[PDB]
Amino acid sequence: NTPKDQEIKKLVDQNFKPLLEKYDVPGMAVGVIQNNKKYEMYYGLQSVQDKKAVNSSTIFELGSVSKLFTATAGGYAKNKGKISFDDTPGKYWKELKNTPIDQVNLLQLATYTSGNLALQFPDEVKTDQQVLTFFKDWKPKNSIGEYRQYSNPSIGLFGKVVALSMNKPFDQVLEKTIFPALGLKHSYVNVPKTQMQNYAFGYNQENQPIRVNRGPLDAAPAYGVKSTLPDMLSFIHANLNPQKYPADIQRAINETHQGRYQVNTMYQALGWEEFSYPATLQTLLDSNSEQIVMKPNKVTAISKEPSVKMYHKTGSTNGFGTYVVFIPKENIGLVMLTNKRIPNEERIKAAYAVLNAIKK
Ligand SMILES: *[B@@]([O])(OP([O])([O])=O)[C]([C][C])[N]S(=O)(=O)[C]C1=[C][C]=[C]C(C([O])=O)=[C]1
Repeated sequence: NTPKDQEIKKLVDQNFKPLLEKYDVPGMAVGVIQNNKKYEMYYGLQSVQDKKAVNSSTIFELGSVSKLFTATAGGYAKNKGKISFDDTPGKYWKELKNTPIDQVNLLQLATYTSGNLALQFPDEVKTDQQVLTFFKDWKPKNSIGEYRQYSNPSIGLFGKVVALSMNKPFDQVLEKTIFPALGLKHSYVNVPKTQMQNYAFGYNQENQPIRVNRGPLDAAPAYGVKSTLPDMLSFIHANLNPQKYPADIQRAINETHQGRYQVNTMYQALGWEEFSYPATLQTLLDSNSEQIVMKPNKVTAISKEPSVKMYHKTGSTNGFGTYVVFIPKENIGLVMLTNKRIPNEERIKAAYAVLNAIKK
């Protein structure tokens, strides 16, 4: 009939390719891994003005999908005995001792339940001293641990503490320890001059070329990672097959898969969002609703510990969109990278359509 690689390509053409015209997206990379076979599909241009095609070397900004690597780094440090998730940040960043934030433990930072951390650092918070001041001036609002409010400073502080516990800067933790352990060869916190020719332009909603100029250094654990489609497929492979990796990074990956609490049908793991599988489309869309992403929500203890589960994460920057999803017992995952934002719901819907139509 039709070879499997062509069937997958046809499904990506049917569900992802129309998004390029619908949202005026210059370039897109979509990868599927099924049963340890990788399928890569590249569309469009990484630079419109250079007429340079998206390809396996194209580097994209991951946005909030960066939090998955921070989560993995925390799991690595935990299982090396360098941190406990019950520790507080003042144990490692001593200037935070005797401050309100030092009542919040590392797990609560990593899963957004400190009770009073907003979505972004304030624009004025740019230097290391302003970040220290920001956290020193933090006072609790809600009871610690009771409410989830998605927050880049929350996981930024987590990543900074993880890096302190390993005695290296966070960029070095990823680029010298975690990325190599996962087998990634073109993933970066700082893209080197030798790779600039492969770093896609991002494109804003007027289709003007832009790129993340970021904020403070301690925001990098929240959204500072750049990667290629092959590298993100390797990362999905690692999450699908942790048993194939050395003990330290295997235990780190498994740590990121552990659900910690629920908000309705979402399980909050470390970095990853987790769902009982099969998941309804609406369950996956609800995880990205304004109510969940933008408002505080009371957390509840896990009741059903799902045996059969799936995980996903969206990420965006001003000029890039990302979506990653994987389903362990179906041995399958998908990554989408674009150099223009498109609505999260469209990313989720298109991936749902593809993954559910691929023949087992
Ligand atoms: B993350 O990407 O978002 P989700 O909703 O998990 O998909 C993150 C959190 C909202 N998005 S962000 O705050 O917009 C990342 C960001 C922050 C500051 C500056 C920039 C940029 O592009 O310059 C991006």
